[PDB]
Amino acid sequence: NTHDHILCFSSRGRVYSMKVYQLPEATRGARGRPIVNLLPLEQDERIT
DNA sequence: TTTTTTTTTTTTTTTTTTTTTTTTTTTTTTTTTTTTTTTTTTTTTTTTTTTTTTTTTTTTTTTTTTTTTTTTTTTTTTTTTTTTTTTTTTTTTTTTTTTTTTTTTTTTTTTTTTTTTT
Repeated sequence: NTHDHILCFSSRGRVYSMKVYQLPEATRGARGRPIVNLLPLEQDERIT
């Protein structure tokens, strides 16, 4: 996608969490694995 | 000249309250430990021409079991109502600006006296 698209994320509990691609973290081709739970509001047992 | 009534602050020490020294629990803070990023080079992996024998798709025909199909009655869907959460106007409070009004503290230096400890 491009840098200015919007995201409709759907979790395992089937919840609509809105976001924009400005927000996820970007880095080089290396050991990159930022945290999932920090940006959206999610429960303990749910995955996008 | 003697004698009689009343008034209060002290002998007060005890009850009530206040002040002042204390130490359990949730919120900070320094340490070690584990996630990130950049270089060397290094055998190692991986990109790109040529040849080759392969093995799956397209001439043609067959059927059968998934695609047709109509209809009963469920049950998810939608409606209204009310509660819970989110979010934004509203209000309140506090801070800074520059001329005014007010104050308050810590130490040297010597020499003499109180004021506790041994």
